[PDB]
Amino acid sequence: AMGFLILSRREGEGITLSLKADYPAEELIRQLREGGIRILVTDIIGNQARVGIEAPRGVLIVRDEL
Amino acid sequence: AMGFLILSRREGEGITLSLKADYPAEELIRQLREGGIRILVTDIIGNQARVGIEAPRGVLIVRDEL
Repeated sequence: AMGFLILSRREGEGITLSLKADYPAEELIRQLREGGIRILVTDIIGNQARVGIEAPRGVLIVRDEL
Repeated sequence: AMGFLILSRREGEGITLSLKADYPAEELIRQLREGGIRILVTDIIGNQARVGIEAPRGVLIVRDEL
């Protein structure tokens, strides 16, 4: 969609996607209907996988470490 | 959340997440607020990364090949 993030992940490491409290309801739905959420494996380097996530601004992307 | 899928992905290979037409609006929002979407790198084997996706039933998970 709009926002962009690439992060390295190893085995057992993960990401959680959620909705922002501040944005309204119906507009996130429509975004997610128009622009989907795109997940991409860009490179694999050794024990590290680099994962791209492209999602609308209303979506919060959070590494599981937190 | 509820649904579960693990798929192998190599460099440049990706996945698109969207909302199902058939499910209503407000209940998917709440799911995505209660159960988020969980993305996990389970194993890295060579040129292949295995990616787990855990999401509510209202979310459609689609390999980019299609």
